[PDB]
Amino acid sequence: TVSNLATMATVTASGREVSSGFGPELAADNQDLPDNPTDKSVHNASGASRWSADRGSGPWWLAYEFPGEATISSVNIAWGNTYATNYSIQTSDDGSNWTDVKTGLKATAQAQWVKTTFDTPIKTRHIRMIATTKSQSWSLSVWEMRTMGTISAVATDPLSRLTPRPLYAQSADGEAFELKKNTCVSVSDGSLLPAVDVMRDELGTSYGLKLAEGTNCPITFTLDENLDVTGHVGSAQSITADEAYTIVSDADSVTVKARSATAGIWAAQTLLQLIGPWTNSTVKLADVAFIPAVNIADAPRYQWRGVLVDPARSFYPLDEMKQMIDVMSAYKMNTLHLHLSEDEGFRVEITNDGRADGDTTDYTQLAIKSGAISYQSAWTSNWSPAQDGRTGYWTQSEFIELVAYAADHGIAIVPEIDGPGHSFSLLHGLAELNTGNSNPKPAAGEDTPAFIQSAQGRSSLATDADITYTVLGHIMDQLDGMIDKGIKASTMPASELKRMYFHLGGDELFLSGGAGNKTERLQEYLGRSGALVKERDKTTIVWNDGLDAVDQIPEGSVVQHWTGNAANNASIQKLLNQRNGKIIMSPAGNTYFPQRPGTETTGVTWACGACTTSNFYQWNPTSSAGTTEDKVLGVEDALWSEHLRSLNDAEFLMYTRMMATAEVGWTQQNRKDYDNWNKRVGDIAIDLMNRGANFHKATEVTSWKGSYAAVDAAEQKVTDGKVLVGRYAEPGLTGTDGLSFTATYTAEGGAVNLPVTPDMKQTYSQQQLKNGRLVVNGAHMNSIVDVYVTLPSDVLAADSVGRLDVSVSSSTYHHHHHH
Ligand SMILES: CC(=O)N[C@H]1/C(=N/OC(=O)Nc2ccccc2)O[C@H](COS(=O)(=O)O)[C@@H](O)[C@@H]1O
Ligand SMILES: CC(=O)N[C@H]1/C(=N/OC(=O)Nc2ccccc2)O[C@H](COS(=O)(=O)O)[C@@H](O)[C@@H]1O
Ligand SMILES: [Ca+2]
Repeated sequence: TVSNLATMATVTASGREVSSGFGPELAADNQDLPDNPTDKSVHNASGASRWSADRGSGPWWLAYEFPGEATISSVNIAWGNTYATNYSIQTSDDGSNWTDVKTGLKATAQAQWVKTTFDTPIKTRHIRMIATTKSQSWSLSVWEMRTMGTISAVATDPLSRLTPRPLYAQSADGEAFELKKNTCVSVSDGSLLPAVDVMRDELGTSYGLKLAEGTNCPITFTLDENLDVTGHVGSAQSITADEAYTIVSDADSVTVKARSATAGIWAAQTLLQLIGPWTNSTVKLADVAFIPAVNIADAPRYQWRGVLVDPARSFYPLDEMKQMIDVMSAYKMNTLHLHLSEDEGFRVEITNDGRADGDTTDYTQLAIKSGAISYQSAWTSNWSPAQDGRTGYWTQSEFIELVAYAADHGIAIVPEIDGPGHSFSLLHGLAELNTGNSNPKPAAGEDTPAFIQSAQGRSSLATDADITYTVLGHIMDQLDGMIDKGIKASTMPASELKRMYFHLGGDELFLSGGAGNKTERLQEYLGRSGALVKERDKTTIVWNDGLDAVDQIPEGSVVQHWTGNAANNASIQKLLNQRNGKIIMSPAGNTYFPQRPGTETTGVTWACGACTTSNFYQWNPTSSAGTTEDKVLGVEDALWSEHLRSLNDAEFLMYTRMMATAEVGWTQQNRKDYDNWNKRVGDIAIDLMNRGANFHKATEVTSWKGSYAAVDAAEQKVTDGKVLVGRYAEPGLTGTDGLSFTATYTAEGGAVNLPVTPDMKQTYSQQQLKNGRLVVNGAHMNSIVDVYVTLPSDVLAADSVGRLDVSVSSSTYHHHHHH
């Protein structure tokens, strides 16, 4: 049973003819047309039950806000003596961002009912008529907009942004918690200060929040090694309680309990999402930050939630690695897998300190010789950038700082030194490694083999030579030492952050050719290498295509699955079922970021054609592995850098598909919903534009939205009356002309239109090609719009009195802001 929901709506319009009568609300009073409605004396009676709109260029719009979720079957509009000749009906969840539901609507006569039926009733909190053209110069006339449907009295859910989707979250009773400049934070333990620093690094710049450590503060962080959220874990659900946290907030207090220092950071990242997608603003905003009153109990399905980053094909400087860590942490990723060595590079300094007795190998040449090679454009005849890979390596100091920064964001480092294949950087770097059955051999009297095309995919370390395992052993110790120095500096506990795993690789031995005995090479190498890991009290990881050595690697070893169907992989099932192993899932088609993110893009096509956010979201790692939940550690995205030459171009591939993997890592199988996730991307995107992080503007995402934030104008330089008062964030702007910015000045003395200057440093571009080859940084997101007004002179030097009125209008966005 439907009804005209107009009578309980809060009505807004683009404007109105006269302040006296003909107000927008008179479209919403559910009154049947009067007798002789076309008569000037009926239509223009001072009390006629119709909206008379503003004049000017338009567009003219009439918007209803419903006290709840409306289910609308149809919209019936009784047009007056001036009718819309072109108009649309749009919905909004937030009241600022409008989506077309029906376009190409026309009235064709005065006092005419035009009925728009939805083939499926639409659920929304807002509906609006927007008209571009009308039948006369007279104000547009609406006797009635009847919105026929049912209302459900459900409030807006301020928990609706949280990604990943938490285990339990509900609104709590009362007003939200207001953050003031002096709001301090109390911690039960010093290992929770990294959680508070994460909040401080964002809220410091954005809202001017010091968040000083204090005693008896209204925001508390309590470490509780027994914190129990299993009350919220259904029979069909599964968690890793070590990363469990609860948040209970109200108008006076925010109470965080965390099972670990790691979960403290998770709790912090949830609070930052709740505050909103402007917390990473680079300018102090004018609006106050709120934490809504909520009740959260959260923990991740999977304990292993990672990204493989490959600097080996193309180096990433430390500052870029930090920028990836920030966004990994923001989505509660807890593992940074460093593929440090390849056929085309070694990316970390290894010194000659603390070698075994008898070991005179010069390890300094590894970085010196193989840090100065990279992926070669010329050895591709495709779309790959004209530029070779970035050369270089992290010094020991930088790598330690890399570890400390990861740790302070709750992310552990897992090193990979890939062998016995994908090992050419090791043979090119160390003369001593060129011995035994190593492939290829150096040329006559050359102590290292040449970096030439013929080496790629044919590398093998000497699986039969002692020196291979001596050198491997020394690299593991140096990595070990630098990671321990990294964690120490972090103040995070070694007991959470020191990941006792070493990744040996074992993938694609001799995929392009080589010297034969592929299986014998694998079994010997991963056997002996496996023992190096076991003796260092670590668990071995190998790629699934290395499980020729399934019997040789230690009991309880881990496979990282990436190629084929793990569920029907005999060697995977034997390791899981016969050798108490475990699995990390990185099936290419769901986790490999170089797989092109869309059919409009240029990139790798073999896994799916385009592996979209659907391919990254819509899979069950445990079912895909064909094993039981207990035997699945979790997941890893893979950033392989054959074709990657900048952070910007990496971020294009990483985002927002990484936020899908984060949800696969963390959220319960039965709380997964792709459409629900898809809806949350718009705010994810607003936060990314604030971070200055790039992302693919994927066509399957339907939640691309705009957002306005007032700037704290008192912190801004006035230059010639001109000052930054606002910022507008929307993915995909090729310019600002589609937006109309207006501002008015008034003091407590003297109404005056101020000149607005919208300033967007950069426009949105998709991938650009030159001579068939990807241009580096071709694909980039438009900037956030800096909204400047020019104040008059009389008001350039008037102390603050001056409240400002800023309006932003597009076909798909409207906001009026006031402070
Ligand atoms: C404020 C108002 O009522 N404006 C309406 C209007 N203005 O015209 C007059 O009121 N003028 C007038 C006419 C007769 C005697 C004395 C004065 O006319 C607009 C056009 O309406 S229509 O001809 O019926 O199409 C109307 O849209 C304005 O709201
Ligand atoms: C563990 C891993 O992924 N190894 C390499 C890799 N695997 O090779 C393939 O992708 N195989 C393949 C390629 C084309 C046709 C048929 C099979 O791929 C990584 C690159 O990933 S991708 O660009 O998304 O393909 C590579 O960097 C790894 O060394
Ligand atoms: Ca009416």
